[PDB]
Amino acid sequence: QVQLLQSGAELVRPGASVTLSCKASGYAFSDYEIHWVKQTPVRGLDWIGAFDPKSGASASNQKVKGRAILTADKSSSTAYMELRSLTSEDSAVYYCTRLRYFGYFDVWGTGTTVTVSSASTKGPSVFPLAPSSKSTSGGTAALGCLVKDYFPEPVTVSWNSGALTSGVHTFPAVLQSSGLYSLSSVVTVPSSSLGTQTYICNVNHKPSNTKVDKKVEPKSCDKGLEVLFQ
Amino acid sequence: DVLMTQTPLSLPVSLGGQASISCRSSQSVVYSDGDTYLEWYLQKPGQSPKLLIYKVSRRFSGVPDRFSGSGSGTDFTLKISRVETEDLGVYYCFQGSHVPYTFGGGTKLEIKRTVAAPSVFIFPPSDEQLKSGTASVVCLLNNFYPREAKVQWKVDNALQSGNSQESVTEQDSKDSTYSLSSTLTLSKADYEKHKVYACEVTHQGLSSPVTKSFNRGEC
Amino acid sequence: AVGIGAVF
Repeated sequence: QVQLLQSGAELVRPGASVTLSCKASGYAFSDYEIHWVKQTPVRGLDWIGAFDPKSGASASNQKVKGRAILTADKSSSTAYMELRSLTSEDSAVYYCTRLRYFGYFDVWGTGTTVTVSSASTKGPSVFPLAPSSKSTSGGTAALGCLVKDYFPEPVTVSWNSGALTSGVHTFPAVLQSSGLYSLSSVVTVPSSSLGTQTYICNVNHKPSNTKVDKKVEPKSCDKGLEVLFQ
Repeated sequence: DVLMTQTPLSLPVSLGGQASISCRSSQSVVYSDGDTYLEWYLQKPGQSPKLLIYKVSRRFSGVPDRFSGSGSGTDFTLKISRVETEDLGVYYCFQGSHVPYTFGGGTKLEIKRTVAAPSVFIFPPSDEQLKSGTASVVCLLNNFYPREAKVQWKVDNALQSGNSQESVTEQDSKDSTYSLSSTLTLSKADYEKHKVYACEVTHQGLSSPVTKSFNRGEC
Repeated sequence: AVGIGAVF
């Protein structure tokens, strides 16, 4: 049960600093170095630096030298990386990972999404994407939740408190012209389950402390009034 | 400082086939202890990186035989045999011999599978959102392959432009398909000004384009 | 990797 816990997200102003933490458990803290890896879509994975709790040594890459301070508190089994004078080039997901001498990166944290921006935090509005005949084809119905106008990333969406995973698609967020993000999460289910199974999307935007559980209810369509072009 | 150059940037491979990823170090990465600390990591969509290969050719516990690493000195190669849908992701080499340690630039594996036509679904704006003053109309293309697809909006049968945003998932880890959402965003005034909303979809898997449509007030 | 502390 070795694990490395990181906060999910940090919104920080340009020119300010951020403190990343990596809280280890399930093993003897001193037996493993903690290394820090920056991930972005295009520049990939970027080894930032490392701290060894046994010897007390630290190191960091050339680009981040002078801006990064790596430390560790052995008593509370927590490693730290402080990064100062942030710009938007520093926005990224930062992972911590552990390394025994002559070993390898076998366990990783789940990553801290750092957004460098002067805009404020904003929780999302959640709207149902109600299943109906317009979102049914054959025996399959689709339903979902629209997660609109939040900042910054990320948001998590689960279905039925995690009991429903098959057929779920949570789309990449899109930056709207407003500067706010929006996303949809959808799921396909048997159309016969619409009358008998309750579907709830659990949206969590931790940077704003916004937690929403939205029951998505089926809607009937009145096809008689429909005008078509064919 | 020790530069790791990975090729190719993207790698199409048919399912059940074999993929070959190469990585070249700018200097030698043999460590004074004799070993070469060259590792291959995989990052699947939505997950942390995970270890595949350490010590050019040794397999981390739980990693199938289909993954084999090799190389020497300057030139290293990861081979994936009998590729499965779950192998989708970005593969990275990594040298841990000379501080500062460095990752390669990554290779994005692209799995080729049979043609699969999208299922198309359309969602009118919710009453709740309409209270708010905006209307989002969502058109969903579910589980299709290949990725190229054209989605057009028509409002009272007039083609739309400039008011829709679309987003596409990564290749699915179970069936190697994509899914796509296209969101038409209108002021509530504009939405109540028209009657018919239609999403028209062209995709190689469809004999002819598919249109899903509804009327304001219908559902 | 070797580890930044392995030589100490």
